[PDB]
Amino acid sequence: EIQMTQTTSSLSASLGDRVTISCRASQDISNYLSWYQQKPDGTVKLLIYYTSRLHSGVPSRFSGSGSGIDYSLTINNLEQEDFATYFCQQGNTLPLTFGAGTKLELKRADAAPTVSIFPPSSEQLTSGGASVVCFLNNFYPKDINVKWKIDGSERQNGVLNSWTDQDSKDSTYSMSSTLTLTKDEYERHNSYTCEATHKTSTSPIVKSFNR
Amino acid sequence: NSIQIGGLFPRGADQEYSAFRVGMVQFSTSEFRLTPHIDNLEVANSFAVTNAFCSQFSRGVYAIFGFYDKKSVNTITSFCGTLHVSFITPSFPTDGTHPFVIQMRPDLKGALLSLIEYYQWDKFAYLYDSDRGLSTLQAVLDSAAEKKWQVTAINVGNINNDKKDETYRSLFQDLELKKERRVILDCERDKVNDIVDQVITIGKHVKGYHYIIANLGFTDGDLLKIQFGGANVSGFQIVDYDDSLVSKFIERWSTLEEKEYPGAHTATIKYTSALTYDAVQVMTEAFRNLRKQRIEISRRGNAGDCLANPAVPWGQGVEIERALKQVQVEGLSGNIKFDQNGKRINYTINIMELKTNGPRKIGYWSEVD
Amino acid sequence: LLKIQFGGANVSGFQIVDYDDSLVSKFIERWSTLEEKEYPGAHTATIKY
Amino acid sequence: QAQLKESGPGLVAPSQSLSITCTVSGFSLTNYGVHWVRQPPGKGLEWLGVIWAGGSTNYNSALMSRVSISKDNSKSQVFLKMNSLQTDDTVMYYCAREDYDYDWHFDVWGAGTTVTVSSAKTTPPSVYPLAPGSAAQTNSMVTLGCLVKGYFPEPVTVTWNSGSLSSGVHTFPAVLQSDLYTLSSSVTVPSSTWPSETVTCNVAHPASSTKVDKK
Amino acid sequence: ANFPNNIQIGGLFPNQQSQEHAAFRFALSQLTEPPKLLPQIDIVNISDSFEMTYRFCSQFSKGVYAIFGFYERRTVNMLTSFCGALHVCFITPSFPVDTSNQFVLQLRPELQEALISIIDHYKWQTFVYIYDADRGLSVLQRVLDTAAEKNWQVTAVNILTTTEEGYRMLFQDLEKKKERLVVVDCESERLNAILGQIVKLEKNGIGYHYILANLGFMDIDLNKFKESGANVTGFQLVNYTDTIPARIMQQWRTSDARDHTRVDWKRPKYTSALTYDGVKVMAEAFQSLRRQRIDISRRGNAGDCLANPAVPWGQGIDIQRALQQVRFEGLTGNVQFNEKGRRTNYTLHVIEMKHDGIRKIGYWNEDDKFVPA
Ligand SMILES: *[C@@H]1O[C@H](CO)[C@@H](O[C@@H]2O[C@H](CO)[C@@H](O)[C@H](O)[C@H]2NC(C)=O)[C@H](O)[C@H]1NC(C)=O
Ligand SMILES: *[C@@H]1O[C@H](CO)[C@@H](O[C@@H]2O[C@H](CO)[C@@H](O)[C@H](O)[C@H]2NC(C)=O)[C@H](O)[C@H]1NC(C)=O
Ligand SMILES: *[C@@H]1O[C@H](CO)[C@@H](O[C@@H]2O[C@H](CO)[C@@H](O)[C@H](O)[C@H]2NC(C)=O)[C@H](O)[C@H]1NC(C)=O
Ligand SMILES: *[C@@H]1O[C@H](CO)[C@@H](O)[C@H](O)[C@H]1NC(C)=O
Ligand SMILES: *[C@@H]1O[C@H](CO)[C@@H](O)[C@H](O)[C@H]1NC(C)=O
Ligand SMILES: *[C@@H]1O[C@H](CO)[C@@H](O)[C@H](O)[C@H]1NC(C)=O
Repeated sequence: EIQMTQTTSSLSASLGDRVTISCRASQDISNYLSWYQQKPDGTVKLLIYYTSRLHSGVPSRFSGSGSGIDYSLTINNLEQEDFATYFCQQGNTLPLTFGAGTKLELKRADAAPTVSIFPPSSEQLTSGGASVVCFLNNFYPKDINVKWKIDGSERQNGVLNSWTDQDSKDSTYSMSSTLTLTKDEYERHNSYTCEATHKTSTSPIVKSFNR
Repeated sequence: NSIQIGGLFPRGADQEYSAFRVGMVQFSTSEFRLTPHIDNLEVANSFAVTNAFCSQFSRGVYAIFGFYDKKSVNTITSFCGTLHVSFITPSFPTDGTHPFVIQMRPDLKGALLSLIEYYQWDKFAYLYDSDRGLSTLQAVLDSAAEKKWQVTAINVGNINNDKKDETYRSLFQDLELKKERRVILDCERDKVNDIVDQVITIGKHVKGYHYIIANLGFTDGDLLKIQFGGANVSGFQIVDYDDSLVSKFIERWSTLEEKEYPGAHTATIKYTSALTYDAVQVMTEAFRNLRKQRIEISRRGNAGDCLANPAVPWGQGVEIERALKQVQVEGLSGNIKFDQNGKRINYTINIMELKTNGPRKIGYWSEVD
Repeated sequence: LLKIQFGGANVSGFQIVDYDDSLVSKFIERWSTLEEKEYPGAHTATIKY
Repeated sequence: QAQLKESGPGLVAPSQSLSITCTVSGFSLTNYGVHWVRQPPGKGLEWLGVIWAGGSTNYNSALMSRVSISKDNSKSQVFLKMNSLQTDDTVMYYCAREDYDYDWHFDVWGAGTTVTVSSAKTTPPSVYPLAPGSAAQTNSMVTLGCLVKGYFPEPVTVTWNSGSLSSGVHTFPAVLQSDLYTLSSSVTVPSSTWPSETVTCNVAHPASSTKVDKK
Repeated sequence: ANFPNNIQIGGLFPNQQSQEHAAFRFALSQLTEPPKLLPQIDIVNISDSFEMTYRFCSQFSKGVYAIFGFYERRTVNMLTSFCGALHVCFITPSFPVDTSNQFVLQLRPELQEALISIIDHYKWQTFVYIYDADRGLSVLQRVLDTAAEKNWQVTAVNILTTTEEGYRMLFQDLEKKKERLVVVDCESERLNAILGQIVKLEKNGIGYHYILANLGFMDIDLNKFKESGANVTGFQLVNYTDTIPARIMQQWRTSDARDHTRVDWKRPKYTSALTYDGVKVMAEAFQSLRRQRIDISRRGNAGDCLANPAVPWGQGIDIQRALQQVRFEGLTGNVQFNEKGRRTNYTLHVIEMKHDGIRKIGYWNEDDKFVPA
């Protein structure tokens, strides 16, 4: 079947620009494509019909072109509401397998993530568990690596860094990585460091956490 | 599965296009998924029509749906019969026999002659058009010469819109010399309105006249100004609103929004759109029967150019031609059945008369009786 | 009256202004030239009584 | 105008069926078709099934032995019953209808409902406080913490100070960790309001109905 | 320079040996003044629209400036549309159609006005109409309109539709009346095939008057009409008794004497004269274009036929304007074209034959309706 795959994984730009998201194809689709936008809440809407027309109700700035096996949609001027995802669906041969699609967002300055480590609470430490949470807030862009180290040994198992979406006002993201381990692991350790490397700085910001 | 077809529509076919899309939405089947390529292009000329035909054939389509006029019919018929590409059309039937052409509009000469013989007319006028062919005029002339009638033909097609006031009045005054009151109108849904307006202006709709609208759609044109005049007229109707399926389609048709589907908020419906819906149904049934026949009708998309010489057609062409000729399913116009040539057979044409309260049915016509 | 003059039945009506008169003709000439945006109902060859 | 509202259970154990109903509102159910497409979390939405208006269905070659859609012209609802649910079925499903605009463009698209296929039981949410260390004034917006770990099923309702002191709260999205949702919150409370303000993490378990508030 | 010595000319003919290809070759053989015309003759079925379109597109891609060839009722709409959309002239000696663009040059004059004038002069009020469904479709409407205006009694009958039984039926129907007034307008071969059957009905000759609307009245086999009480009156366009026609006759006679011609020339028709006149028109137009210092060339190297969108040709407009303003005394008389592209400023000599008497009634023209002699 025609497995439409999007080339650009995630592209972002500032307001007043003209982005161009591409969409490849496994075989000939006879220009029977559609570029539908999907907001972050879940509501979707069709914006491109037959890869050359615009649906009724879509903005006049959105447009597209391309024929054969490689198509692409180009917007006129980016805005605040236009910063969302854009999926592609090829309904030439059943079953119609939709594409992955990229995600458009606003660009900001290269800021370093504000690392802030903290130890566990009283009832949490008395239960047998210890989570070394290091909320690396104000991270721009999302390209930021982390490397935990407890008692000099680099911690790699037991940490889940679930990054958050970009802030609509601060134009940055925040992370949350907690070195989940047993009480005996935190007892043997003296000072657990949380080294986080971002794109704004070359040196990793280590945040120690003494017992 | 995917079946690529072709779609040709002239400038101003918004209602026909909306009916085509509605029929494509309604007739959905898991056996195959159609993928038409609609190309809006005026069928008045021939160069653009040939260009559109070649563009639709370069993709490697199986069936082609499109209209044609009295001028661009020969080239379309030849290109269809040469490349063995099937063709479906609701326009006027061609002259003689023509392979790979599946028409949808039944013949009207037989019903017209039957109505004339039933009304027992001796001398009358005949106002025809040059866009629906010259076959019906020749048939009427032959019937008049065989039955010793006093007929007269006036070409109202070359009448320009600038001198419409003088030309129509002058021809009506000239017709008044022979003291002829019976007039037969044979035009499309546009010229009949102008003729009715001219008759209303000159005051000839008074009781004592009888008009005959030679077309498949009688309720299509405006009739709110003739039924109050007093001159009883008669017309031909192909679709009957008393049927359950037609009434359900009309109920599900008026509720459609006009912004998306243009020409939807209307009680009546054009006969061309109904024939297009029936043609979509026929194509769907033929594709389903072909898929159920366990035949490998799928071919490669390497057809190339249309003007290739020598052109070697494929057996799938005659296969789908036989499949389309061997179909029989109900529809808006009633029972659908084709002969070996492609013309419609076993059809029921309803004759309608305009009364004070509105149009009333007086009978039906057929090919057997 | 374009729908009655071609009907066949003659009608008769009274008139108060004489368009063939010199003063009325001059007034019509200086009146039909006025734009419809400023003065509504100006591009009319006839005029109400 | 047309619309499409999908209904689901939200939570279902493993080795069970996944039935979802979509009431067709604004259009007919016996005239136009209806399709069901499953959208994975953070991936491309794949077509699961399509119930044509003629009565037949077009099941994809991915889960043809596990998905089966049924039509109901009376209630105008297309029941999407997905049997033999796998462990990775914690995604959202949304149904839509086709159209005809010279191309197969699905115009009428519903909002869709989410589902969390997990065989684990319900667990009360346990919130833990993670302050910034000392009780001094670090900045104008003191970044607080709420380690709401051990919540089942994901996710829970965690609010800082019951919504009162939530200005600049950079709460991260919760994640699953051994059948437990370890929610992470960080409220930006003031400096002088520490600890004058009661920043209570009212961890309200949605699947367990356990509302635990901890400051 | 302005016009090269090598000029391509496309030729479309339904068959090789039809006495028209030889006339075309003889007309091109006499042209010795530059620009020299190089003929590209192609045999194609004039009834098949696909083959006609293929040949037209091939000639357009080959780089031909002006195309010459006939057509039929089937291929009457595609050729004019292609010529109006590609800005390419087309000289056609066949029957003229009412719906024609300004790029086609219908050499055959109009025969409806002359026929109406002859009917008005003969004081006819009730007569049967005999026509064919091949080319008799434009004059029938005008005849019906004239009958409706002047209160006539016409009864049109088709040749292809009426069989032998239908022929006998209509003949006995016209015989039921006192005066038998029949008018016919068909091709030369079709009129000969009809005369092969009408001779057994006109044996008595009780009030029979025929009006053959054919320009080749002299080429008809009048033996079937002889020894019968029937009156014939057919139009004539070519006059072999004048000075220039007799000079061209002697010229082709000596040309056939010095070297044998492919096809014989005895009993010449009017299609050969029309082809000669068209070749002379093309030669005069090309000479006028060359002498006026106007550059002519292909705007695009190997221009495609089905190129989207269509590429116009201003040089085609210039060629049309040159071919429209030509004027000389050809073989069929004076040659002159109007803005519509049809032929004007011509003379039609009506000839009535009775008792082996070749009596010339007069001549026809555009300004005057009819003048006797
Ligand atoms: C309908 O119009 C026709 C046209 O005059 C008329 O019907 C004729 O009806 C009368 C009365 O039954 C018959 O005697 C004639 O034979 C009919 N045909 C004609 C006159 O050609 C009549 O004016 C109208 N009404 C009816 C009921 O026919
Ligand atoms: C030129 O083309 C025409 C059009 O196809 C040919 O006419 C046909 O004649 C054959 C022979 O019986 C019939 O089977 C077709 O049905 C005819 N076509 C139509 C449209 O009726 C004609 O034969 C061709 N000329 C030559 C010499 O082959
Ligand atoms: C054709 O047009 C020309 C003028 O436009 C006229 O005929 C000419 O005939 C006269 C008589 O000998 C001569 O001056 C020339 O032979 C022609 N003139 C030109 C300028 O070529 C006449 O008006 C029309 N009819 C005929 C029969 O010539
Ligand atoms: C015509 O169609 C009707 C529809 O019911 C059918 O009963 C009848 O047999 C058909 N007749 C022919 C000759 O096909
Ligand atoms: C035929 O012509 C002759 C002489 O020209 C004439 O006497 C005769 O009346 C004509 N016949 C008819 C039927 O007009
Ligand atoms: C045409 O030919 C006839 C037959 O000889 C002749 O009488 C007549 O004069 C010729 N016409 C002209 C204009 O010379």
